[PDB]
Amino acid sequence: QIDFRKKINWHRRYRSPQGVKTEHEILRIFESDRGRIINSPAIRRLQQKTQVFPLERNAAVRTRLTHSMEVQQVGRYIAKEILSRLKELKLLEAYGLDELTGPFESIVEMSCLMHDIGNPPFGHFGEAAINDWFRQRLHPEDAESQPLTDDRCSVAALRLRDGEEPLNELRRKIRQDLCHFEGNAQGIRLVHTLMRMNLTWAQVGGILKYTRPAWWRGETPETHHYLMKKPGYYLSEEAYIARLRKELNLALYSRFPLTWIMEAADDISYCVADLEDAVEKRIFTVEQLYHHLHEAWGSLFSLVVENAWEKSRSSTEDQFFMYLRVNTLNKLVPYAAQRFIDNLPAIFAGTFNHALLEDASECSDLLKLYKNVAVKHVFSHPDVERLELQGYRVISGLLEIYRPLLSLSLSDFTELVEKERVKRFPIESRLFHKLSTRHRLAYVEAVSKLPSDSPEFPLWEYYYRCRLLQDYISGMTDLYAWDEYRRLMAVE
Amino acid sequence: AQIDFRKKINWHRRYRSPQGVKTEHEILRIFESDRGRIINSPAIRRLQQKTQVFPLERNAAVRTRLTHSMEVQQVGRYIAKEILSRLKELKLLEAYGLDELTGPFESIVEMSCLMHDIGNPPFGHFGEAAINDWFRQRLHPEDAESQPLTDDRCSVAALRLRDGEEPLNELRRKIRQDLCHFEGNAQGIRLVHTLMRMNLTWAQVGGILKYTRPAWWRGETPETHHYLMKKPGYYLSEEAYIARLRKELNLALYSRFPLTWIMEAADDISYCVADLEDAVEKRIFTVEQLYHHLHEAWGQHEKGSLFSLVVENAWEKSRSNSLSRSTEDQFFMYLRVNTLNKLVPYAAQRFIDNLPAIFAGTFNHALLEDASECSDLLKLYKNVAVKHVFSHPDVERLELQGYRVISGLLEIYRPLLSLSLSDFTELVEKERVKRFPIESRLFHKLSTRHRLAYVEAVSKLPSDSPEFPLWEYYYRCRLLQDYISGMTDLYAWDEYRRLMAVE
Ligand SMILES: Nc1nc2c(ncn2[C@H]2C[C@H](O)[C@@H](COP(=O)(O)OP(=O)(O)OP(=O)(O)O)O2)c(=O)[nH]1
Ligand SMILES: Nc1nc2c(ncn2[C@H]2C[C@H](O)[C@@H](COP(=O)(O)OP(=O)(O)OP(=O)(O)O)O2)c(=O)[nH]1
Ligand SMILES: [Mn+2]
Ligand SMILES: [Mn+2]
Repeated sequence: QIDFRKKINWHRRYRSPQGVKTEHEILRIFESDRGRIINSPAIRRLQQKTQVFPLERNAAVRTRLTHSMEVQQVGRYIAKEILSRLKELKLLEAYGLDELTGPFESIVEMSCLMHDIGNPPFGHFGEAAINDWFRQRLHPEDAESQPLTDDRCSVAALRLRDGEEPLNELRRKIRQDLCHFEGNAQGIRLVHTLMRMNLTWAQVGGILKYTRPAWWRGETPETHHYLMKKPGYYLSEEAYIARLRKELNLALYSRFPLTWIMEAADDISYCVADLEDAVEKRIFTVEQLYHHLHEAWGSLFSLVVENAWEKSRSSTEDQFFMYLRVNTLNKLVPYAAQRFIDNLPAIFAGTFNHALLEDASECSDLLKLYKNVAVKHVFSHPDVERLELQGYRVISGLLEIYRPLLSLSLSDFTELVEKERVKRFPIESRLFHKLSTRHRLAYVEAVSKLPSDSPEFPLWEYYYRCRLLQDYISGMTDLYAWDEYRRLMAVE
Repeated sequence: AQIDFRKKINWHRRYRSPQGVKTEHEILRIFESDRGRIINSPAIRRLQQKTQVFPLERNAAVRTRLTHSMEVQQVGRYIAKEILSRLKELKLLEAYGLDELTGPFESIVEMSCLMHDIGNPPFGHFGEAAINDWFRQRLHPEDAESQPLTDDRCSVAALRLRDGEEPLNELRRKIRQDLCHFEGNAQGIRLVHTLMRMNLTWAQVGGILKYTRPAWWRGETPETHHYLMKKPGYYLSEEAYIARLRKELNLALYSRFPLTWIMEAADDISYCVADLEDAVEKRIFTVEQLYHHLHEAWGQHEKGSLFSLVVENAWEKSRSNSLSRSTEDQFFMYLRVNTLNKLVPYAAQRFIDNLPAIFAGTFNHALLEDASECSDLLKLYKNVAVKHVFSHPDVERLELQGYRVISGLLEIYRPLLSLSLSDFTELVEKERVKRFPIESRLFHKLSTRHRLAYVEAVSKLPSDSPEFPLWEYYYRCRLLQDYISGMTDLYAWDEYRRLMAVE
């Protein structure tokens, strides 16, 4: 039974609002989420994190913020058309949506603005630098089995004892969690553990795009081969992800129903907007582009792109994209809106193992067209490719810079935590001080909650120590990471 | 004259507008289409690089023009929602025509909130300064205030007051003031229409006219619209466009659009407060240091009062007993919330209270002017900021550099304003002229969109006219003011350095 009053939860993790509440009171609860997200520095920090073009110095190219805001308007159009199209059938009052029309919209808009919020300084190359740097240190490939036997892992406590323990299972989880950083998983850690934004459970579920646990070592399941594409949460949040699996009526590895609207609005706006930037960064011409599209496929091309191409020609360039946007928007937003209503049962359970755009439909054929033109003629450009190469070194150098903090022993590091300045560790003292306090309080809070006596305690302290470091790096700008790297290499 | 919002919340455009009936769902769609143009406009992306109080702030954690205009967007929402909700309960809504125009009411504010500042020049009020100063040295409007005569300090020729009329010295008199009175807002109106051409819905385009004074106004203002005409809100280049806009919305001369008063409020409130949040981030002072500046800035506080409900309230809430970024990040969203819960409705009421003078558009006040213990709160920041935030020496210095950057940039392109009409016109037609190598290449730099507006507007002239030379020059300096003003802090900075051969 599709009852959206049972999913759109307006309760919080802390200081929750309780009991009853008007249709207007439940609104103001979600209007408080808007003010919490818009005024957040983590959303401001996006005008300096990069989307497609690293460090692009002309504002006319989209950043993560201007992109996320355009996703926000596409999700509004999709949500408003699902409410209108589902109102053509009046199934709203049958689905519990008769009094949750605003929260339906608002959660999408807000969780559209908050994807990507946890992405590291250099896009898929921050992710790369981090996982690669941690694999070389704590090889998760070796802990896969049992034993045993020549364990190539530089951490002592995390090497598998030959030596069997069920505490060797903790070892296995940690080694794979830390080597599988993901913007989506780090986004959940960001809003809860690090920012403590409070927020409604619904809004916090609207940013959970993936359901695979980072520590997942086994490359399974079929039923959920798509929703478990990338990790969506870390070992450090297994508990929080459980409290939400309850609060939103989600099954294990099941997604929130409104996440599918954002994912559609995300894919829809980056495909076209990246080609708009490419022409602005003068990688090619409006004409040059058109032929790339034609050589890439009466059909849909004529309905959408050909349509805008002839309309553009007697700014022919302004002109070109204003329509291409509209034509794509007029044909793909309704396809998504209906495809949502069509598969609503599996989407409400959050088990639907496909994306809102069907590789079958000619409508999805249009999206893969836009993405393949960009992959061949934009993401392959050499100025993009080296800024990609530079960022991988910046982040990998930052990690090696701070490696001496991961080298200390539990006693020596804990000493450094309490004694802010330790005499015999001047270098580690000053390195520790560079770590943002927010990131430091999260390590303290989580380690305080541990059993001091436990034989697993040393293993958890190191996990949260490595997670504290990953929190620092990832919570950085493209630009702040580059400056810090140069400052600390004594070249600036 | 009855408060009827069917006569204001229009659904028409100036170009390729739809006509006929239109369902309530059709009217929402028509304003949601505007939304897609404003958000997807490059003119708004250009804000993540424009200055907000802090020039070229190198950490995203400080606000730009986009992030500030974004937070203002949310303050106008929280006010329309409290203005209309209070109106549906009493009486009414349907008696004002808002029963079917509820979504458009919100969307108009929300969108025209993102679009203030859209016309602001690269270096804030110092772009405004650098531009008016550089043009005053050329076209002294001080001399053409009266008649004659007698030694016109005007550096142009076809613009000196002659003489010996010519009752066309009034056109001269008008232009000599318009170009010396560029304004972030008046340039915003030119921007959405003449230059960017989004064709926005007359209602939406009325929500951005924060002022009603024409730039060419050479008078000492009136007494009724003695507020709404503090600064210019439009240029002579749009005198006609504002006529048709004043009609479609049934506005009398110098009367504001009813939703603009909401916008000033969303603006007034988001900056003053957010600026102090940044100052603390920039370590100018501490959240503690800040406080002292507030109660030492307050007056007649005595005992229980407003300061206590809002800032005192947040002061004790901050010093432990909750945190999650440790007292400061805490102090700020309480101070934000407290200021918001106790001010958004107050403003909301002021709207409903004077809604006739506010809807007929004549109310010579803003929804936060009166000596109410609530305006007293705004001035507190506002005055705390002007003394200990905007006066910092690193802020004052980058303001000085920006004045030089924009001022040199105008002097670099000064050669195009010196050519004669026939000389300039030739360079326009044949994009490349042989005896003007320097002037040709300077011309190619002037981004097209700005150029098309010069051709478009001049083509529409009477070439035979004795006015034609003077209109050619107005539209020429506007083409230059358009190029400069439509620049980022950083692009204007790089251009000055690229063209001074220092980088
Ligand atoms: N320069 C460059 N840009 C890329 C590359 N791949 C993607 N982009 C741009 C285009 C899009 O804005 C975005 C594409 O990747 P996303 O990870 O944002 O898409 P997707 O939704 O599949 O990932 P997600 O599920 O969010 O983790 O970045 C690349 O390899 N190089
Ligand atoms: N750095 C610096 N910032 C200033 C100064 N005066 C104002 N600001 C900043 C602080 C506020 O963000 C904002 C105040 O002016 P606005 O341009 O936003 O003014 P106003 O509310 O009069 O509306 P308007 O812009 O006239 O439409 O600009 C100054 O002297 N220095
Ligand atoms: Mn995205
Ligand atoms: Mn403002």
